[PDB]
Amino acid sequence: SALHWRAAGAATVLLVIVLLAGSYLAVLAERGAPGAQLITYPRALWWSVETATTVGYGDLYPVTLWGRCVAVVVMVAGITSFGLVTAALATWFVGREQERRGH
Amino acid sequence: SALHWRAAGAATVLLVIVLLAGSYLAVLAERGAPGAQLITYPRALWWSVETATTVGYGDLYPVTLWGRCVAVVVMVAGITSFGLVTAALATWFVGREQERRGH
Amino acid sequence: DILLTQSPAILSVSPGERVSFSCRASQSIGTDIHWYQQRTNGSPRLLIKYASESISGIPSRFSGSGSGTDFTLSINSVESEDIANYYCQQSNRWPFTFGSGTKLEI
Amino acid sequence: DILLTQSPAILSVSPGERVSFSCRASQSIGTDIHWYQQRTNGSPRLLIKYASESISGIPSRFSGSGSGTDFTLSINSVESEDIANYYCQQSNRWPFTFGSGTKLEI
Amino acid sequence: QVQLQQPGAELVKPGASVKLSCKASGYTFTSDWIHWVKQRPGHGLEWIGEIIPSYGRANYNEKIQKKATLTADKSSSTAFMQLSSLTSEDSAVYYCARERGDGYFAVWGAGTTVTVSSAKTTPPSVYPLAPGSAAQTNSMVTLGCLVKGYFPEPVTVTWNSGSLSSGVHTFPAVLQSDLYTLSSSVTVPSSSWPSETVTCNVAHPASSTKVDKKIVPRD
Ligand SMILES: CCCCCCCCCO
Ligand SMILES: CCCCCCCCCO
Repeated sequence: SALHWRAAGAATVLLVIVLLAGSYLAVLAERGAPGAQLITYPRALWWSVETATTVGYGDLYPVTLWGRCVAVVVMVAGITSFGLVTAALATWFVGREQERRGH
Repeated sequence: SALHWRAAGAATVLLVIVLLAGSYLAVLAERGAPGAQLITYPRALWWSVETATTVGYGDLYPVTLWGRCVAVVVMVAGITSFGLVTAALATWFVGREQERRGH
Repeated sequence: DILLTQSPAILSVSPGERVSFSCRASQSIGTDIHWYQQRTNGSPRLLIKYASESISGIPSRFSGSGSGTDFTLSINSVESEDIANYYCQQSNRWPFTFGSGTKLEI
Repeated sequence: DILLTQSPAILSVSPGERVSFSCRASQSIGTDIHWYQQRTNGSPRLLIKYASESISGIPSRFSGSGSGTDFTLSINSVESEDIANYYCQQSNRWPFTFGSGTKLEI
Repeated sequence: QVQLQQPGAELVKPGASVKLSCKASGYTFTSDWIHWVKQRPGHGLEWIGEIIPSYGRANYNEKIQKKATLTADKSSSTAFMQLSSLTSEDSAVYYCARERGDGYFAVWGAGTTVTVSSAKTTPPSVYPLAPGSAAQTNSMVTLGCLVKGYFPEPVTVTWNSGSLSSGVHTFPAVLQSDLYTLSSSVTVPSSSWPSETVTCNVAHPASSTKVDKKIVPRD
């Protein structure tokens, strides 16, 4: 319907795509680095989610330049996506309040 | 009163419910996994709060597939709830400023 | 799995003297250690929880201390009724595990 | 790189008895250990994954346990077909590494 | 009141299986876990597994051969442990314990002594032990009761239905010819006997028997 709802939907789909690609790319970037732990896909996908939500427990993280670059993309995609949802909620509340005031 | 205040209230109640259920379910999911630490309820509830706020110290975290799925729900519930409150505050400020401008 | 080492296996003390039981964990477990007393032909009985927390109904001469990997259960002025086997148990990581136990002789 | 120590190198058991193989990691690796069986002139065969997960087609007398630094592969009631070399392997940190292996003799 | 109730004993033939029970009382929460612990004679405590009744999920010790299967009946507040295809290595006392989800075992059951043997159940013969006519007495007199020819373990011996506890020693049983025998002794002021009655109560759970034997001076 409205632009904000559409944008929020698209952002969520975009995020899921970034989570999957980031998981795949993180493993590709980290294998070959002695000591790295972000090296199998199941846990890499878990890592991508706790990174996108900015929780970052510290159980897993990248040690290489390219793994870190991948991490930044996931971080920004998560922060932006969740932020966009907040903006969509605000727009919805603002429209409803204008109606309620009879504006 | 207004929709945003109501929504914020509901979100807070929903979050508390998710925190409690998440604590219970995390323990259920993690016991049985050698090495897991998210295995007693008091600390699991603490874990749910630092997860919902996205602080994630790393003192506690899930190691199993289902514990991680539970974690994602708690993360999203926290981020969404706090975000909804921000949207409600924005709506309140926007309405007051329109009045102040005589609009 | 966390290994709990209780040594010595037997502790001999004179009546009225203070005695201390040792429990060492293979890795750091904060204060997630609990102590049980088991007399001959009896069921284990909880004495101290979370390394130093007293339990209702347990004589005041019983106390615990420690954190990390080394824990101690102490008895001030040991008496005849204290004769028993003592076990430590951890709840920091799954699965819960028990130490091999130490016997008190007077 | 993670060093996996398998000791003893040879384990002798009587037919039908339970036997346990040891694998110790130089640092804590959760449950990221896998076990393989290799008979004379044969290729390695996966037995247990992630320390204790059973594999389809592997006899039920095979089981694994452990987490952290110490792991065990056990065989309930060993039989002739179990005669082989057994290796552990870790996947916690890059690069993957193998233990030196333990031979089973009956 | 007793929080966890377990039967006293179970005799099992090698290769067979048995179902142990643990009935719970007192406060019951959704966060409660029931644990089972094994203790072989002379050995320490070994964790077997746990079950959460509110959900029915059970976990087991991976370091040992899996001989148990845990279940729970929410209506009768009873937890069960099925031990299958047992060997003499499975003979031991099995305890159930309750944990409130916070890591420690607040309460334990009395334990069920499981004996894996081909022998048959035999209740004990209880004989009195009164001093001879030539026995000189001091401030105290010692009496007792002989419990022999029973199987399997254990037997619980009390004096005067438990009211008499001080001055009592019950010796460890000895096995001979597939039968156990033990004695219990009690010491009371010489002035109180036989003025005040002294009786030994012997319970043998495996045969569901409990007999009394009054100790009277020899005629
Ligand atoms: C946007 C960042 C892309 C990073 C790709 C890393 C590929 C590493 C290959 O070795
Ligand atoms: C929404 C995620 C629900 C996860 C439930 C996990 C239950 C684990 C049981 O073993």
